[PDB]
Amino acid sequence: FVGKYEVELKFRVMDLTTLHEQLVAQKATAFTLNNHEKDIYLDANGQDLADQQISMVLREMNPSGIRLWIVKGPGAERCEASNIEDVSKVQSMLATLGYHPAFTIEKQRSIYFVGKFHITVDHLTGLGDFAEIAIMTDDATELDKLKAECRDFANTFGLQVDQQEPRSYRQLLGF
Amino acid sequence: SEHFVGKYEVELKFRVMDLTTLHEQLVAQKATAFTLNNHEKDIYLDANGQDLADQQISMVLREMNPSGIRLWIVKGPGAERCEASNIEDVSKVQSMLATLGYHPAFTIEKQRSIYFVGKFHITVDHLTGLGDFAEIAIMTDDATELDKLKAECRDFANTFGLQVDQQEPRSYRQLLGF
Repeated sequence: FVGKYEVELKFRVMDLTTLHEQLVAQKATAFTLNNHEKDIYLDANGQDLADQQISMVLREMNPSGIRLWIVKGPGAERCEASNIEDVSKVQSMLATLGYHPAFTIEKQRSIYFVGKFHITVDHLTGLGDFAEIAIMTDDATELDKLKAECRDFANTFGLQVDQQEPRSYRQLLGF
Repeated sequence: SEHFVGKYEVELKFRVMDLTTLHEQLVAQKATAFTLNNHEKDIYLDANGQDLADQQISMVLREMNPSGIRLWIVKGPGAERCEASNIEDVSKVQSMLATLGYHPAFTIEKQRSIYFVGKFHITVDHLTGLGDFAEIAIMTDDATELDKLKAECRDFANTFGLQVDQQEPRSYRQLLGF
């Protein structure tokens, strides 16, 4: 986290033993490990933000205790977040503005770093094991170049186009 | 600097032209000077033709210097409703709010001092056009005790020499015409 823009590639994980072998070998640093994460998705009037390709999430990470208010979009390559003190409080603030819980997504999540690359290891119940590879930038001009780098890095990680999942978590759940 | 908050804020505002009793009372009760003489910049955000204002809602990004207090505030609808959150990065939250449709509508600047006597927040304000004001407020998570907390505020105000004579119930935005 530090960058308005990002490219991300998301992948199904068939084998977590080999993933964790790449993480040791790449000398990734562990940010957070096996957190329970709860994402409250919020929207006005059924679908006001959904319709502009924006998602707004109130996210809590347990046991790390990270609390984030996140605006994703418009589209796939835009995302900004703020660290918040109190999820219940920001929720009520946004409710006053007319944003109400649309649905929730829960997951288990670990976050690793390899230089500028974030590796996120996800497990959802209704779906399975995922990895997400992402780089962020504040430079709008570099975004197109980050696409090639993110692809090259993922391949290095043994996570190739054949195992790619281009559907978001909210799409995979019909939300 | 972090400020600790609530859901409702019961508040009485007064125009003041000397602060003798108020100063004497702060000293006598050994008031906590939370921060004194801060420059405070309030960026009021709104959508479209003033959609928030049209709901009796104000939404503010507040910075205070030198304390470095940074707050995201939703005021209303109306009267006693007020919720606030410490934020780390004003430009970030401003950028996120813009993606939602909220954009700066106007700014209000003030000099502000903040004191605590127990649950009472004492605020002393100077605004360029308007003059000097003092507010006594209490916050609460209890909607049912509002009028009782009004009487408590009134009693306190009077002990501080702030008389009903001087009361200014209009908000700063209302006094400026914004």
